[PDB]
Amino acid sequence: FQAKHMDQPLPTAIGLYKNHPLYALKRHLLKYEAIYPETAAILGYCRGEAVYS
DNA sequence: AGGTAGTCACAGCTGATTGCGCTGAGGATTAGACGTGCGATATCTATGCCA
Repeated sequence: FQAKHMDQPLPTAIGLYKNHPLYALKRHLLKYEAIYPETAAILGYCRGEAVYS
């Protein structure tokens, strides 16, 4: 199941990247949660929105 | 027999008493998230325009 569902659909809708840890959009975080640019530079894009692990 | 020290009966000084105030411990007491509603906005394709 993990192998099948590892980034298979490849969604590119802004709403889908929210509350989705597999994508973890920078703008779709919380006040207390924050990205780490050291281990996440770029993994994908959606309407000019970068993806971080 | 004589006078002032010991003894007892009362006076000033001061501490305890009785109203009342104050602290210290002790037990009582709407702001980012999470969504949607509305509104501005990208977005895909029919199809007939005349060269």
